[PDB]
Amino acid sequence: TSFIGAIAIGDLVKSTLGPKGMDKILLSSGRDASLMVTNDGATILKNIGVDNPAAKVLVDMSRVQDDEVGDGTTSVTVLAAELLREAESLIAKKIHPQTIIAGWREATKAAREALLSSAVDHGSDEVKFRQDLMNIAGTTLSSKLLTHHKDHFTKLAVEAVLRLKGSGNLEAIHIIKKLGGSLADSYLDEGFLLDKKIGVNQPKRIENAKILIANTGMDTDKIKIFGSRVRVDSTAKVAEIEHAEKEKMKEKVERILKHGINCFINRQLIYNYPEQLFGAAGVMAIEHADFAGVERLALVTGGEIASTFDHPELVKLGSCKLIEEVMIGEDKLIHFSGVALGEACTIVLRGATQQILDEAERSLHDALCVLAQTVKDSRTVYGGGCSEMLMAHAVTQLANRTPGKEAVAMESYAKALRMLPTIIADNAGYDSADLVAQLRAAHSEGNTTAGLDMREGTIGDMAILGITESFQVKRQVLLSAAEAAEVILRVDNIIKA
Amino acid sequence: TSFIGAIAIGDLVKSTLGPKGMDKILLSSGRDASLMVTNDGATILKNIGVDNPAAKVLVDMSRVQDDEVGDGTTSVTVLAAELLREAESLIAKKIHPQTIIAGWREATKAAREALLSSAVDHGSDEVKFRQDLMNIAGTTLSSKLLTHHKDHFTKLAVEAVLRLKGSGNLEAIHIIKKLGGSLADSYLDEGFLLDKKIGVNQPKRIENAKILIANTGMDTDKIKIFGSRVRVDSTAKVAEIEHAEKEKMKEKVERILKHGINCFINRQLIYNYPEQLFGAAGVMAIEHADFAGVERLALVTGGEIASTFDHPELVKLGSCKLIEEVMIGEDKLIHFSGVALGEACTIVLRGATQQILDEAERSLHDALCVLAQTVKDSRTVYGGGCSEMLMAHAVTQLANRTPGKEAVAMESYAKALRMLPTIIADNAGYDSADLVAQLRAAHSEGNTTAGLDMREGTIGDMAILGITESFQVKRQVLLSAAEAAEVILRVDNIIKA
Amino acid sequence: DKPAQIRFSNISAAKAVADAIRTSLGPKGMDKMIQDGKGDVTITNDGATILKQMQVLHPAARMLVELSKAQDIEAGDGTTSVVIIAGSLLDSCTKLLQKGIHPTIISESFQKALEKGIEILTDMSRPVELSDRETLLNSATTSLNSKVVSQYSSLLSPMSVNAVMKVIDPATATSVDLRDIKIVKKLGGTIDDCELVEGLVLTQKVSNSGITRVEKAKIGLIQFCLSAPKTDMDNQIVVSDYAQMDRVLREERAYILNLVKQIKKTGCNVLLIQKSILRDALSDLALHFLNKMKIMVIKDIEREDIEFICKTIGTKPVAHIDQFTADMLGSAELAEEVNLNGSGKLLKITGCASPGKTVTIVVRGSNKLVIEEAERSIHDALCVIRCLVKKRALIAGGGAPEIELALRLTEYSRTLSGMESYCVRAFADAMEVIPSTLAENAGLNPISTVTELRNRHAQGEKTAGINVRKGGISNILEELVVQPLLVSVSALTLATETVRSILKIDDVVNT
Amino acid sequence: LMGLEALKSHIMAAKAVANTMRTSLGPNGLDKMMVDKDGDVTVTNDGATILSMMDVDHQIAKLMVELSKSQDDEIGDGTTGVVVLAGALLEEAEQLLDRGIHPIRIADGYEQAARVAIEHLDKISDSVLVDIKDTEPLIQTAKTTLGSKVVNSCHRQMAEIAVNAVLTVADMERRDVDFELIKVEGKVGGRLEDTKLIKGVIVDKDFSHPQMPKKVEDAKIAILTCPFEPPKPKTKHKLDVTSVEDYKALQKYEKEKFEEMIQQIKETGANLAICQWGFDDEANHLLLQNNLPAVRWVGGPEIELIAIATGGRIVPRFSELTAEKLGFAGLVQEISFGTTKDKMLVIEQCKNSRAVTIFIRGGNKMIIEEAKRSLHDALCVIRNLIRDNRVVYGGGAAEISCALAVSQEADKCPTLEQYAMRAFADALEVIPMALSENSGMNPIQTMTEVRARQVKEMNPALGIDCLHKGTNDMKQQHVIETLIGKKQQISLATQMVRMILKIDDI
Repeated sequence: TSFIGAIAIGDLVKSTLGPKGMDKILLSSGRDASLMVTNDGATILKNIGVDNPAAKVLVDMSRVQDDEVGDGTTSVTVLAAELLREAESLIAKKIHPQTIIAGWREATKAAREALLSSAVDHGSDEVKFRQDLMNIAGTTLSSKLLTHHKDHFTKLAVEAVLRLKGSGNLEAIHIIKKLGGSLADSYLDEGFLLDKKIGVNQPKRIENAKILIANTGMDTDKIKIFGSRVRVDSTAKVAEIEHAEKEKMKEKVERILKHGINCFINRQLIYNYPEQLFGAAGVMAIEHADFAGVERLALVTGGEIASTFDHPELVKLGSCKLIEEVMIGEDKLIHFSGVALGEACTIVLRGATQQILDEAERSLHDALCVLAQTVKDSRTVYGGGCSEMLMAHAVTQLANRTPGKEAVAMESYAKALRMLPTIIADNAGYDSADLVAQLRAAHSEGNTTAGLDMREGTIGDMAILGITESFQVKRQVLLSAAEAAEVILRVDNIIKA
Repeated sequence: TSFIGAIAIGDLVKSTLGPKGMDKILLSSGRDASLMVTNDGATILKNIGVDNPAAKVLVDMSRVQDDEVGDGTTSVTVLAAELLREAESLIAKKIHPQTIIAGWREATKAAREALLSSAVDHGSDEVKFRQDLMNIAGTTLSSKLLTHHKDHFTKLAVEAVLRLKGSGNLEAIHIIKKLGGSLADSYLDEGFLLDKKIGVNQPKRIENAKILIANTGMDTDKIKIFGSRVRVDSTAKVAEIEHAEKEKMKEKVERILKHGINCFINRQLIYNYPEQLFGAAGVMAIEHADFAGVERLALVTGGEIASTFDHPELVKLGSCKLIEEVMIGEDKLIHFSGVALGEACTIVLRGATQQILDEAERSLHDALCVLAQTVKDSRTVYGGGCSEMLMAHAVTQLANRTPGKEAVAMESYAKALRMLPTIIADNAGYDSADLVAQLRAAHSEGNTTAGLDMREGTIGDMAILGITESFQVKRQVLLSAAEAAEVILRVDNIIKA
Repeated sequence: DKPAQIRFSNISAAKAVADAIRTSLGPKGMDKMIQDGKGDVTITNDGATILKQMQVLHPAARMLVELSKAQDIEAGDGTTSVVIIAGSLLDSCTKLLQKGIHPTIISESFQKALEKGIEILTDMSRPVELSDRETLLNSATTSLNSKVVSQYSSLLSPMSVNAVMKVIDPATATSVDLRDIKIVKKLGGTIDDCELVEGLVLTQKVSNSGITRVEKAKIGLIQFCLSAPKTDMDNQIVVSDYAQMDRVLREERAYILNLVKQIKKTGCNVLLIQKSILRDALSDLALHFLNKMKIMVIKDIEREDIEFICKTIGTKPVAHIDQFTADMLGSAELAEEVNLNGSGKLLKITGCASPGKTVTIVVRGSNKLVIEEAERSIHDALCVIRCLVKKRALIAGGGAPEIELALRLTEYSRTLSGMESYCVRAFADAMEVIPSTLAENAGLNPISTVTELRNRHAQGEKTAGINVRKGGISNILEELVVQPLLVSVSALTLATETVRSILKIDDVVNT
Repeated sequence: LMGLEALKSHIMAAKAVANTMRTSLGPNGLDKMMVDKDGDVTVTNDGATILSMMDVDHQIAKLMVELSKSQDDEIGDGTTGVVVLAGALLEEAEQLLDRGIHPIRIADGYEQAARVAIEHLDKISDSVLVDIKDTEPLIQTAKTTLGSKVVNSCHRQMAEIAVNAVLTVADMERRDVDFELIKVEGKVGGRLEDTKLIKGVIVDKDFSHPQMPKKVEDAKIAILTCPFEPPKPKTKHKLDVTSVEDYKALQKYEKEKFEEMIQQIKETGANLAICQWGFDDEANHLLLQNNLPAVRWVGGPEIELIAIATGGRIVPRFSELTAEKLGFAGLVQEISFGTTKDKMLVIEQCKNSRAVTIFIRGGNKMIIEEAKRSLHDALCVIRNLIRDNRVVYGGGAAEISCALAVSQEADKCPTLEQYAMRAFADALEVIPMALSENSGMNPIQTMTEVRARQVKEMNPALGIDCLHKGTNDMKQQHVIETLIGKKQQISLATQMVRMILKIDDI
């Protein structure tokens, strides 16, 4: 069928594209009292109700490989939609779809080669890494309103990610959702933090932190084969419900004490009467835990992962040397002093608002990701409109050399890719056509580093401004948009059950 | 969108471009008349029904170009229509009309400069120049409906032009018409020839005639005799002119003899008695002639105006080298052999129908024109889409080079130029988009002589094939179409009363 | 096409809300009848009581309701000025998008206009120093005499000053907590008896045998079980007699003393009663036993009081018996039940140690509406004094800030360059609706009044405004009407924030 | 419909005509198409014609065109600007009346803003004036006319001919001089460069008398209208002679009438002679044998204009062949009729300044009519510049300078007229608004950029670019317009608003 849906989804995502974009408001059906305003197009794509099967398959083909790299969604979706619209114009001009597919395959190969050629290596120098990481953090943390708080995110994320120096710790990084103080400052945990209370019933500075890593926690109780003597036999003795609770507590707590561990971590909140039971028994159960905490304990101190814990050897003697708690925010938060930074980290923000912290954590997730692979990688390319328009220029150049009818499809690809910085300018309110045409002139006459400076709406020599985008995310968004546009285009008719 | 009719009235013309064109019908207005077909858009626009004032202006530009160029009025109209189509497309893109005008003017400047710097001057040569004249004239005449006897007419025309030796003269050829016969029955011959019947009374055996123009015949009962002057009176002056005029019979011989006579040429009817008197005097006077060709008589024979012999001695003699009259199959046609200007030739086409005749003389005027401004100023360009692709490539290079909003405008102008050979190929039935893509690639890699082989659809280096067009017509078509599209575009709304 | 259309629709909805609310502005005011599903009537001169109960469909209406709620929770008064600024800015936006200039430039230009406007309002205002009682009382009387609560705000203004002085030294510019200074009612009474209660007022107790007052009260924070649980039914066996349920009854009679002996080693004096869905049970047959040896039960405590008492007397929150240690105990100076000027069983806590000096005001009155009007008067008095103390330098009101700010913002747009210049000019020349609204609600020709104010602000006094209690433009009377500078700051900042958010909003989407 | 709603609809119609005219402003004006009752078409951006030729079936639009016509000669270029400024003033008055302001109040506010704008225009003055040496400054001023329309070669000759004609036709130059008499003539034919200034009148002549002295130093001219050969008052005349010797007697009578009269006329100091109708060339041969340079076929209006040029009045009969009756010339010279293919003799009358005209040629009827309007506008602007030597920088610079002045002045009054002057300010702003709308650049960005440039730097010579010279200062651009011209434009705009702002018509 015709691509009305594939361009409709792109149009509804377009105005959110990049910083200084346009917001969207999403509200629940039924006229209930619930709505939210968001700028990240990924949020709209997550919350969108895809009534068009073409739009559904487009957003699904994005989701498998767009949220992985981070922030590509607002670029891949819009580029794919513009490609589909230009190809709809082409098929209106009687250009067969397979010609367009071949032309776009070759054009994407050329654009990726041009991107690799234009990509600049920045390894082996620490200061270049520092400046590049702050620049890429600022470009990825382009979402918060407060510019000083923007810089706060930039510095915190950069210093959290750089201290690795090795293979990725993105599996171990976390951003704690605990509410703190001012909504304009950020923080990082010298030892990963939990929302668990400390001191009232458990020791403060826990030397010899055993850190048993449990999954099957006590919602109310557990069991061990002992020969229970239950007093609540039937409905005739409902008043004796408490009798078995003490046994079901002790017949596990005692054996865990013989295992040598009081540091029982589990996801499940051990209740107030069980709080009395555990506290008196001399076990410091931590009622919140996760896969991330266990794997951070593993990576930082040579530990391991466990599951279905019943047997003592099935979990590690996670001999953390000592654990304390810190006073950030309006809670008594345990703070694992033993697991020092350098191998892994966890970021915590101060601020008393969940909904702001939502966009915050989304932006830090996409950042932490791109930061992780670009440290794993070594190359980056000039961001803004410079990179995409450079690839569009390369596609235009090789398109002119193409003899086949797919030359028109190649030119259409170049125009669609050129439309992305056009949308960047349009969302920023500048004269889109003038900006994009003068950019085409500015880096078509050589001057490959020239880019569009969105901060003032003028031509900007991107070499010294420092606004750069990591090579991996650009290559991934290029290839993903190409393949998604191929998938959407190459289907001509649809049938339904 | 207010000027879509201007596009439409050139759209009904794109179906006629190229020698491999495609006809339409002029349906006669009202009843009591019959339809007739027409290949060339010159007759389409001539006496066309016009409904849009902007379309009317385009028609007037087409007529003006036809007046000052001759051939090729189809190309200017179709190019202007494509420009206006792309102009409306750009206006939809919110590009202001005056930016389009400025970019278009810059693009035409660059395209004309590139065309001039790329056109080939056949220059100082004789045998190669002979072959070049032959094939350029043949291909320029091949643009008309005629396909069989183009070569003969072109060879005769270049023979006449070589008799001119550079002195371009549209009136050196004497152009007589005669209904009936076949196109193969068309004849040229040297000198100035009359299609009347003179026989023996004014003999066809005379030398070095005194060629004059005299607009008064013996049937005019002209008053200027040796007798009484003109009077309006009946008392005693009723018909004294009838007695006086008997002196003219002898004066028409003796006055010229006193001035000096070997022969005489008169273009009007002569009464019998002076007819045998001239027969005894040795004078070859013609009964009637194409009086629009009096300038031709003055040029080829060296004759001058005699003021109807009101002042017999204020004129100088003409000259020739022989007088003759020949039976050309069915017409006993007079033959002034080798009149004072040796370049004199007389062309007759024996057309069974007058429309082939009229288009043939239009083509002959075009031939003599293009031979003039390609002999005195020898310049030609490769046709068949080669020139349009070359100037489109130049304009696209300018668009990539130039900053500002004008880049998109002139790129669209370049693609509108590209549409012209696209239209030619589409009318030819070939894979027009693929063919023009191949030609565009050939020029991009670099082939200033690459074009389309119209006999069988494929690209080819047009120098070997010998296909071409004259430089002047192509340059004027480009400039006139550009300025016509400009003057149409520079108007936003029409005011009617 | 679609983005422009949807932005136009959003603007139209916001402007419809704002212009429906426009008539009800300021002390003079004029009401509407609310279009509701019950058909009742409203004679509420204010503007907040419409939005707070407005049937809102369009998301623009909802966002304007959030605007009004945020303004009220920030500073109280001005809840209609904020929405009318929003509506006027959206009307200017309608004009600007009619000319076709882009929304993002609108947002940036409005941010610049906000910054310069905040600078202007901070400039011309009177830099009154708030450090001592005379300045506080001057600010209080200037704030109260300009409203219709003056008659009874007089006696309570010095006491509110005392409370805010307890909270912090005014040399500390940090804002006092509005929620920390809680407002309570003791049923009935006179007006003058509304008195400051240092510490907290607590809910009524049950007085089987517990003491009415105790010096150096050892307040305990109790949330844990009371009895052997009557878990699911009153009887577990044949109901001929309670043969086995006698065991749990006497286990109640034993566990009550067990918990009281667990208490006395700590010394919990009072008992905040959480509801029976959290508690196992509550009845006189055990509450009497708790009472007779000095554990007084106080009825139906709520979470706000629990948080307040935790913040004040340091008793940590409790969910079980085992934490009966001194962490859940507080040691006050004195706790008394006082019934002067009409009997009342609300307990009071006095002189306890506290990190934050929380203080409450008890409210009295012959009628319930009088008590609640006194509560709202003290509430808005604390709002205005807190937004003054955290920002100083109160400003004259009555559209004078709008006139002066529009004038200097128009000249700022004059000196400013770029696309944003005309945007700021339109912002300024449309923001002047507030003085126009005062003129409309005052009977003067609104346009002529606005021109007269703008002319008088030019080449002359910048504090001149429209007087609502005498009439017309006035400059000689300095005390026309005065509001804390934060009132205008919050109005402009929240209005511009929401307007630029609306501009940022595009293509509304159902989930 | 009565009252404010009727006036609302009337403002709507005025906006309908105004925004239609809006795109035609300035040298970069976008053209308009006119199709008339006769069915002919023409492209033209000159406001005067596309109001005069335009008709709108609304009475207030008729008053629009009539009031623009009333100052047609007075204001040439402004024909677009006055209408667009009135339209913008009405568009802002629409909002003003929607706010409830009574129409005469905003009318008087517009009048007050007009006074303020005029007094602000007084503050900018240039163009020192001295008639002999003004040639260079005046051609720099006419550069505005040159660079705008289709004259790509920007002929300095047309600017020079206009300035010399205007400076010579009145010796006194101080004020309000009588430049009403001059006019420009033209016809289709040769190049636009085929122009010549005459201190007299160019006649139309047939191509008889081929090699005769078309140039003679005749101080006096024979204006004898008597028929040397049979007359034709639309009625032909007849000949009848008994014999060839009778015709020779007719020849000797013709010789009397030629040699005797023309000897007398040369005695009175004239050789060139007029004839009212020509008959045949054989009678002209006697005149050639008499070496007579003569012209004929002068029509009624033609010969009357010749009379007013030469001061002498027609002589139809023999008895009036005296020196006093014949008309003077002082000198006569001959100039090509077209480019070169035809020749014309021209009669100057330099001893009197009462007849100075300009001849121009053109390659097309559209070309010649464009030349007509362009030279008329150049003549108007040079006339209005020399009438009042004070000048202001154009290209929207003057309008926005007045916008700053009146907008800053709007705070000076307490009455309702404050919004009226603010409306006048952002309505004067339309001239760069629409002058960029019809140009390429974004309207508001450039308008506000130059508006703020006038504040960061005090010189009011800053305006939007209209020829893409790459500079926003108009002093080097020299797109300049007469100060009294700008005053007339603003005053006519204010009056043109007032004359339909106070209307509650049927």
